[PDB]
Amino acid sequence: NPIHDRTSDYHKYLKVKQGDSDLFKLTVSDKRYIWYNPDPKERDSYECGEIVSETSDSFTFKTVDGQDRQVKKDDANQRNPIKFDGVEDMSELSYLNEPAVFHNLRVRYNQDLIYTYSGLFLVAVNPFKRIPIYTQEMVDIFKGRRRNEVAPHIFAISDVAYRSMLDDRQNQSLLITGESGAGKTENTKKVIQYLASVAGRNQAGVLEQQILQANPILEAFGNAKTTRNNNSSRFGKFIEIQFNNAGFISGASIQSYLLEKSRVVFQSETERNYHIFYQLLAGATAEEKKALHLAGPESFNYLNQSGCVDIKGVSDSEEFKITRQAMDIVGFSQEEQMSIFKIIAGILHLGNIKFEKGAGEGAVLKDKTALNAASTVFGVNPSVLEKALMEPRILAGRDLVAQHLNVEKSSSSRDALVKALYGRLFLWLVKKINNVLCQERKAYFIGVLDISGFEIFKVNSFEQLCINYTNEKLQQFFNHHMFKLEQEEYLKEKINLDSQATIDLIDGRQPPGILALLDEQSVFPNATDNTLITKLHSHFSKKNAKYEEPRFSKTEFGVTHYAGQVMYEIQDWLEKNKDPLQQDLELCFKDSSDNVVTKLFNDPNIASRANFITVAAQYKEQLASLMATLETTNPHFVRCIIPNNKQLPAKLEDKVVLDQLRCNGVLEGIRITRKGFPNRIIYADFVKRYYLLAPNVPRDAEDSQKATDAVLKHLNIDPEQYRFGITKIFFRAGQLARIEEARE
Ligand SMILES: [Mg+2]
Repeated sequence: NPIHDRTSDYHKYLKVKQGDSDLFKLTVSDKRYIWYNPDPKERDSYECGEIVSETSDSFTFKTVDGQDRQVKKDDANQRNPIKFDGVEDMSELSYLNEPAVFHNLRVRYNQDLIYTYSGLFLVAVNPFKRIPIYTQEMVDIFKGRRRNEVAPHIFAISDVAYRSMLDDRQNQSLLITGESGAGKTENTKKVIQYLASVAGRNQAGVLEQQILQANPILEAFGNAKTTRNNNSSRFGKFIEIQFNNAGFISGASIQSYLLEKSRVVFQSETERNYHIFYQLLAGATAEEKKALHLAGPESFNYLNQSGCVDIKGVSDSEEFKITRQAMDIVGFSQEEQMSIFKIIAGILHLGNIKFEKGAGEGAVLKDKTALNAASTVFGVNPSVLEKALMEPRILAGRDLVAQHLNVEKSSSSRDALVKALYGRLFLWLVKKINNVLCQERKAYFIGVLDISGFEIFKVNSFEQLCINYTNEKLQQFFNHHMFKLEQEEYLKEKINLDSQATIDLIDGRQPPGILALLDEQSVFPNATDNTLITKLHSHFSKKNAKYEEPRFSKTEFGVTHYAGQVMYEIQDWLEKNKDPLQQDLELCFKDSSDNVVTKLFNDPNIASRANFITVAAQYKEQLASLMATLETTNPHFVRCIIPNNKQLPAKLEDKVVLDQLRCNGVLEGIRITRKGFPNRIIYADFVKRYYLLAPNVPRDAEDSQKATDAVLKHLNIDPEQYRFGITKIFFRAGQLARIEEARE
């Protein structure tokens, strides 16, 4: 039992190493410390200052330099006694201030202990290196163990959700959010790997194989290299792991959101297009290439702009194999696989189209090779395509007339065509996969939500508002949930707001919110970004307290989010909301001779949204559904945190980290918690550590509750500082630290 074997890898990688003795005596010391800012030029940079003296109202402590400063007791961030250094649950700390919290996280992280609880949360910090704690062996240790019985681990919360599902006969949810590169997806894959094991139908598994093989498929199409993550997820997802009344995996379903279709036509420097592009180009057989008119990435416009065409220690060729492999296992037919690859190719071809002017103002195609190539793989008619691109027929009321798009207009159209194809192909992929895994007759499920937390970038656009909108709802969801659970707890032992405004500003109907005004402008073909922003400011500037019209910028506005103020840029929102594609383009492709292509343009479930609804309306709608589902589950929350902005191990940056804990609900949670009775200990537990503090008690006593009172009494503790619970002694902030600080 590696849990009891101090030499196992379990101990080594997941636990603070334990010595011989456990005696209270060991950690004894007369020094009392404080957390301070070496200078407010910072604020998250703190240093330990030892209290050299104090007054009835404040503390005097020396700095690192040996400089004596003074602080108000009421403004002091006292340091927890060394015993608390490394605890598995932040809720275990007596002094619960920010620096303290970071400290505990740091201490653990300096031992490569990437996982820590914080009350209801599991906090996970990316190590940025490998930690072999995800073996089958590792899997085996977490089986059926209580949270309190084992080290913190993604496997632990996975086991807890699984058991609750079986014990309560209630669906479950795991929300894993945070910053790009934080490790959401990796953790999400662990969750599934664990479930697949503890609930998979042994012997050897197939359904399970299919399930496992799904991600790989999706990652190839929805993940790309960005400056923040080599394997960034460019879409959000909710994974539903389906179980039967017996607790055996019976299927799964996937819901995808917000795919960055734009990445197909443009990538920042150093970044890469979607993995598959590279996979195909590298892995395709010298024969398939010829049939696909494939060349190197350099020879393609959509792959030769960022300067990066490969990932460090990544074989696109070998990845391709993996990718086809999965396709094979899920069930994609060889034909289907071709068309997909054909779509991939054709897209590349479309991007290699060069529109030229001259003649007049209207676009022309001197060379048609690219066009020919894309038409062949797509299996459409080049002439129709050509026309559809440069001369779409447009309705001017009663008049349906073909226009002569200029180059720019022509090009954007091509781009629109490419993005429509990519996104629909993605949608189709998901649907196919679901057809194979999904069960219309599940008993229970565990859903995993792997999506980014709030996004606060240099530049924030429509997509950011969206994800930011989702996060307001998720955070509100946590808050409500934290409310009920804390209430229960206090009630089982015998003891004793804010997000809607932001949400309403965004999705309200009457008065109309941001999204509603967006939609309204959306009907007007001639509306512009300016008409739009004016409208916005016109309804909220100085009117809505969550809204801010910029001092000078004419294209932005801010919203006060849970995380803080975010400044948004309006450019192209109108276009994003409609996501237009020239009708003739639809017509061209509707006649495709390709079997997959036909589906993308002929299946209303794939070729359209909802007369039809806007992109905003659909986002709202899909978010409501999502929330509805979650509502019906018992949720579990995982906060993946990025130690720094450089993808470096052993480099935990206080400011980077702290800003993440600020925005993700962790510090709030603590603040709230710290205000009541943060520390809640089991009687026996308490006595077992402190018995020697009172001339009365023996380590293991039968009347633990009485024994507790004894010490307390002995120590003459302030009655309002604690609360006798049915099975726990509840302590207010700092109390337990002091007690700890008591002499034997
Ligand atoms: Mg991801």
